[PDB]
Amino acid sequence: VDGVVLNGPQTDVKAGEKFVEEACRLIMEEVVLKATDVNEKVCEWQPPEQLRQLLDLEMRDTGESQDKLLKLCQDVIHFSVKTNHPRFFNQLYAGLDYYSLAARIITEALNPSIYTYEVSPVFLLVEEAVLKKMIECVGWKEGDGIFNPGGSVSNMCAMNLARYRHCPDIKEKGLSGLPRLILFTSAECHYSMKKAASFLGIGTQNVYFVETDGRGKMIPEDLEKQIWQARQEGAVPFLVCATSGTTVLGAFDPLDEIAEVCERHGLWLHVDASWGGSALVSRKHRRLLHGIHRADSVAWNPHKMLMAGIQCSALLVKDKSDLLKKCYSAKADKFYDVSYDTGDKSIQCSRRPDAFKFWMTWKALGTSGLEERVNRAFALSRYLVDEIKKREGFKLLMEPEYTNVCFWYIPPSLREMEEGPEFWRKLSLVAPAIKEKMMKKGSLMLGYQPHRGKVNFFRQVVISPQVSREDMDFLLDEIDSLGRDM
Amino acid sequence: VDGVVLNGPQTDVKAGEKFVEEACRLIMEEVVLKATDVNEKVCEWQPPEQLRQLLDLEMRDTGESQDKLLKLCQDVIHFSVKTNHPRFFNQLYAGLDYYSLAARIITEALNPSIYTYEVSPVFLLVEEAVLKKMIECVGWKEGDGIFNPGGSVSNMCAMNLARYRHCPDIKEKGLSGLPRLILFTSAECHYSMKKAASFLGIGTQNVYFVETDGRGKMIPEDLEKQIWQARQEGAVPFLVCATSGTTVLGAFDPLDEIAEVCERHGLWLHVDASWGGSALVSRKHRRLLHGIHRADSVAWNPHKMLMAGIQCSALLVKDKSDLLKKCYSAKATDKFYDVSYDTGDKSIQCSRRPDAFKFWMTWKALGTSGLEERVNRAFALSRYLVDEIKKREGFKLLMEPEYTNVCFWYIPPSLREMEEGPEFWRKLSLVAPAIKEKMMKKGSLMLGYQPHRGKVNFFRQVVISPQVSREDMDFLLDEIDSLGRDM
Ligand SMILES: *Cc1c(COP(=O)(O)O)cnc(C)c1O
Ligand SMILES: *Cc1c(COP(=O)(O)O)cnc(C)c1O
Repeated sequence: VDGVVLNGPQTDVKAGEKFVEEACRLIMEEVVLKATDVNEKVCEWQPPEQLRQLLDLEMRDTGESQDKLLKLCQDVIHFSVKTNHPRFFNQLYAGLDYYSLAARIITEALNPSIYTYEVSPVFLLVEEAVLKKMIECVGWKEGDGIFNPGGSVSNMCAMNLARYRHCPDIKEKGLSGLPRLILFTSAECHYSMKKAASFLGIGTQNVYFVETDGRGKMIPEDLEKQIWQARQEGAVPFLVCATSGTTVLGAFDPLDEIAEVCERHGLWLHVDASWGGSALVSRKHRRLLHGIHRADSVAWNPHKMLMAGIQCSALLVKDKSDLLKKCYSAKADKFYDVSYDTGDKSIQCSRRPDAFKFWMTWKALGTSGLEERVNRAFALSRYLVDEIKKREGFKLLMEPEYTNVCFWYIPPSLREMEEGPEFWRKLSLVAPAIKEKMMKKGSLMLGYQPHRGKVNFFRQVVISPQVSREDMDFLLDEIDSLGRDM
Repeated sequence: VDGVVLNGPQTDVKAGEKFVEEACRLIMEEVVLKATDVNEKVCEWQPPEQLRQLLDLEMRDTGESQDKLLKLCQDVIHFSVKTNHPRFFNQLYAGLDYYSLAARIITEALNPSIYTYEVSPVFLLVEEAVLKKMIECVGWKEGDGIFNPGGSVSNMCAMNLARYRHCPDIKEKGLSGLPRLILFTSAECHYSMKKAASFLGIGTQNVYFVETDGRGKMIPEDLEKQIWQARQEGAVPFLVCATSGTTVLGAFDPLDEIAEVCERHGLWLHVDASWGGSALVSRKHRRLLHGIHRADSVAWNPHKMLMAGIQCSALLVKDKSDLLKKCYSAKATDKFYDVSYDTGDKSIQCSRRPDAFKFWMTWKALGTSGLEERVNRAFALSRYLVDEIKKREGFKLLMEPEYTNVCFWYIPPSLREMEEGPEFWRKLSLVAPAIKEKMMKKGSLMLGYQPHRGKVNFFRQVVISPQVSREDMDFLLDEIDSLGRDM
């Protein structure tokens, strides 16, 4: 010693290291080992103003003792939704993949960023591997891609690419003097298509929506109409965005008949497979994405159907001439193959190795194990279907094309009624009220939402391979019980 | 009963439960407990084609037994860079905060998304807490914000906000019929300002750069000049982006004199404090961002100076009328709780992680006082290395640092008796890349070297981790000197 302004190490490491070991056990005791126990509440509901009185969130000038901090962690787990609980069907993700989680913890400790090979050599070789594999599942011989934070941004990137490819001078000039650029998507499209059009300075008014048929599928005959009208307005079409697996219904646009339309006019074709993309793993169901190999770009989120954990979404491009680079290049030599850097393919600088956790799963299960996981979801989906039809008071909107089982629950008081406006206006308030109860019970969680002209209906999503047939029987047994007297 | 179309389960949990327990212990033994040990290699260098031949990355139809898988994890750590090693100064982050890691692991197991209160009640109350606290450090009375994946997106989001405020019809009509929108930033700005300008359909040609003085600081007299020229071209200025802590030099634009220029013309003022933002925690050094409370929006990444872990970047807005919402809304789908506590329509993202929770865990564990002291020690260690660099010969300092960005050349002995002419620089250029090549093969150090705005290859040092000691600074210069003495 010493110096100014006072030097040493000043740290209480060996204690702070225990807090990490103690947190690890909380994960094991209170999450990992209780992950498959159906006998636990999916959520400990407490309104906002009551949960504030339970957590002590104020960050004061002084710290808190290790006991008080371990209490917070004890509570943070107790009061949060259990996304791993087998009875969690509230989102397009659920369950706990043990192998992806172990990889997830690793990434957290190393705390790597994927600027370049010199900081993340392993994880950059893994992203190369995963992207190459995914590109095979699509059917391309070569390609290119990056991992974005959420398939929402993946679509944004693909929209920005289709604009750069159409007129790469937009990167420098901007859109001031350019005519109206127009993209075409289905009205069943994710809403990130809307945020994107605005964000990229294209405007939501320039997102032409193509009519869908009775199954939620885009109609390629109409698309030709919308592309000629756009031109005849003086506007410049440049992109078509189909969806292979919508969020609500799980529909699958016909990519082979859309590709034939995009190729007649030379328009980028982007397929939003954030949800249905994982079906490409199954030889049995990968036909849902027939013709995807004719698109120019594909979005795919493994954190959904394959339980990679949040976040994990990839954008794949059919190019190999560094178009990704040519589009996202900016400022910044020796001494290694600089090709293995990717800092200038993305809009972000820092980035986490989202693709590594998936790699850990694919190694642990192989394509064969992932194939079975996707296929089983379809079985459990179609099982719930067969059981829903047996019951009265459960109306199915349609046979699902994916694992999105959309149905109403009609209480007995509303049966023998007539299919008129007055009937719907009352059926509307059923799902939201059945959701209020199952959230206070902590025994179930399903999504309710309107769609198109349809009023509040349920959407069920089978993903986790811990779900059992008995978890589907309980779904209908539970909803029935909570809405029997409504 | 058992029946069609193939039912069970048949998952073999108890194995998957070991792999998690075994990985947890692997983390403890080989990372957490070895975090501060300086005598270990900062990195196990192996080129791609040799590291590819060592990891076996191929994803086959079949899986691999847990023993090979536990080997994989063992190798991934052995060959990866140790960002927690105290002698890691290669980027604007480093070190291991044990408390943020515990929070990182917690978030990791729950695997939550922050759509709404019904999915992430806790983490939404935590994000409200952090945002409110941060907004005080800025000096605002009230505000609004969200956590983005990386300060790059924070700048992108703030730039899109200023455009919505300037003409909110751009959200629907777009930019087709509108005149040229122009923003003004410093040439010392992060490059996400260029990526953003392109991405948002504004165009890089419309990013006017204001000249910098000898300290790297924007010159408010020029800023006024560029706004009159821009307008006199028929173009429409709408945003000014100052930087409170540049990446290379660590400069701090003068926010009070820039704000006065933005207020005379009614232009959004955005401060890129992704790096220097953490200085607001220090009463001594928070003067570097004097006048930030006059800006309309602030970006601030705790995953850097405060060691929150990646990723963690916040966008703060001076509004309270749900401008963030009004701008990033797509009301795509009501009782029975206060929907105000949802944030799904404030972001450009749909799904989102609780980046702010790990920081909250640190602030709780250390208090504002602990965060203040950690920031100050970095400043001291910076000024120590500075004073030590001047004592040594062969080390030329580009300038006195305003932050913890210590930029210096290393002049091998062969070039110390030369003259300060062109040929001198041209040879000095290849010094840093070759001194970096060795320390990466030695595995004993990692700091960044880069050219800059006409300066030739020089080193950049970033003091962050409070595990760094004077002995880690003396070794920095002793090591660089040793590796380049024979050049
Ligand atoms: C889930 C989804 C997205 C994007 O989801 P993120 O979690 O934001 O990545 C986009 N489109 C569809 C059809 C989706 O299901
Ligand atoms: C570190 C830094 C950033 C970081 O952006 P990321 O996308 O989070 O990596 C942006 N701007 C400046 C000035 C920075 O120092």
